Amino acid sequence: TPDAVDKYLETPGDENEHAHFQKAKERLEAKHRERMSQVMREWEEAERQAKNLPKADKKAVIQHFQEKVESLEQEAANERQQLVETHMARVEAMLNDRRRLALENYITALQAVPPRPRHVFNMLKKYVRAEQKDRQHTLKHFEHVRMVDPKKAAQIRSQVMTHLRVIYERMNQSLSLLYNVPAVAEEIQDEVDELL
Amino acid sequence: TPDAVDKYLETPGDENEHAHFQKAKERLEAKHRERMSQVMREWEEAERQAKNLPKADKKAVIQHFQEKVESLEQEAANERQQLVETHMARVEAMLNDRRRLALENYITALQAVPPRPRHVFNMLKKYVRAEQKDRQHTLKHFEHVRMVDPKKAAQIRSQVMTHLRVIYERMNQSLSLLYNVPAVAEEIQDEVDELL
Repeated sequence: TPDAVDKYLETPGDENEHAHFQKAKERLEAKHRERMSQVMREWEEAERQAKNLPKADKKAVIQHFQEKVESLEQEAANERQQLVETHMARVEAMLNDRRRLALENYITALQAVPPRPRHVFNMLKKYVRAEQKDRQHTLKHFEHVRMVDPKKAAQIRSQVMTHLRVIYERMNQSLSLLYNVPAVAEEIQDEVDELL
Repeated sequence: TPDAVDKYLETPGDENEHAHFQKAKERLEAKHRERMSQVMREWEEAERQAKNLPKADKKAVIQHFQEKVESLEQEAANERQQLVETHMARVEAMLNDRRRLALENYITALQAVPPRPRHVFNMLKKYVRAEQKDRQHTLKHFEHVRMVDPKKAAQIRSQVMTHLRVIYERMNQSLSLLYNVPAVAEEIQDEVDELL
């Protein structure tokens, strides 16, 4: 019952996550090797048997396993891609809260009446950092559309490239925040471009 | 000059192989991360700059990097698939010699005038084993057509599924060899089916 994928998909948010993901891929792959060998041994028994038969039957037999194999190897390719895509999403969620928490701070510092320039930066590097870690991870996801099957792969790529463009704009929007507090801007500026 | 892929492709047959392959994937991936970050940092500088410009320019800029990224991530996906496919071939070569050497023996034993049944099996398990290890590895290759891009992926699958069918027939042909020496067949038979 609790299938490798079923389990993973049912125990989310996890703090240990990465473990689940590896335990997941490692456990699914194992089982796969099982069924795969079960079908391959099976295929032989079928050949040796039907051997003293017509080309029509021998051949037809081969067209059975050839197809049962293509059938499982596919479902298998999908279960994996199921794991990756879920995981990939759960990390995104994490990285996103981090992006959020750093910004709620950068805004916190930005608003202090005696705008301690030194602080703005402190809280901003943490924002720009997270944003960057997200930038990076979104890319990792893009590249993980390797098994590219339907147009789902092209659809995802578009969803990835799309969020990738947001990440940027939303940071530049966050950076435009300095203009409203035209002061800390100078003490921070030249330093800002350095991080960039 | 000696590109990660260039090097790998130029130092074959290797006995250490696996090392080359890992050193290869590890070194290509590293460099990739480099160019990728170079383009991502670059993209920002371009945004912050062109920011105080029209939607036409800002947007167009984004259409530059969006495309330069898709451009590199692809070439990158191809260089990798280049490594895998080469490696995958070189292993096949290896496993194939093993398939050969075991058969030259199984035939050697099969031909001894005083057909020592006990030996035929000894040399045959080694054949059927190799053949099986090949069976397995061909499958690993099939599943490694994950990045599926053009119809190259479908073309390869067909080449894989094709060799997969040969592996079988050629073993059953090798097994049919027992019939010509109708003797060792009985002492070996029931035992034969057990390995199967």
